[PDB]
Amino acid sequence: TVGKVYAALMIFDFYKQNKTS
Amino acid sequence: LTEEQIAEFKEAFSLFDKDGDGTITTKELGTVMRSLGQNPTEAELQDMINEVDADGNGTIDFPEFLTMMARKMKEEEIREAFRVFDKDGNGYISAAELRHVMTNLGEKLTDEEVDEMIREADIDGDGQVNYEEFVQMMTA
Ligand SMILES: [Ca+2]
Ligand SMILES: [Ca+2]
Ligand SMILES: [Ca+2]
Ligand SMILES: [Ca+2]
Repeated sequence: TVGKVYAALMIFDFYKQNKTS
Repeated sequence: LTEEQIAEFKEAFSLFDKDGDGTITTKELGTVMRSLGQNPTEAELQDMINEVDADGNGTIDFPEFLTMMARKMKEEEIREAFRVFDKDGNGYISAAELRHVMTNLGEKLTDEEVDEMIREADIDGDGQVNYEEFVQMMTA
């Protein structure tokens, strides 16, 4: 259930770790 | 892994798999990132996928999806995630803000399903998720 939010943020974070200014 | 966390992942994957075709394209990631207040460029999106595209087919399937969550499950970034939920910035995510964010990811949730979520994140029982409780949830 709370894994919905959770993984939302995982890919969220997975983007952060891939930004290019 | 338990039966419960598979079924969680599944719906997790399905938040992204807008069109139900069993894969997440860059367009779907783009769409979700933006619903989360972000603005990733075509290239960023490609990298995200490139990083876990084992079959090199250009899209994310379930297995690779879980890979992503395996990998990120290895600070400053945490606050920014939190601020996405804590819409009024008072430092507590209420159910309403949680509901709003879910709805914003195209979820239709029953009042009670929102509450269950609040309830599983909520450590101290004040019925809201604070930063530090948000942190634990981002630590599993
Ligand atoms: Ca898709
Ligand atoms: Ca793939
Ligand atoms: Ca708030
Ligand atoms: Ca709390």
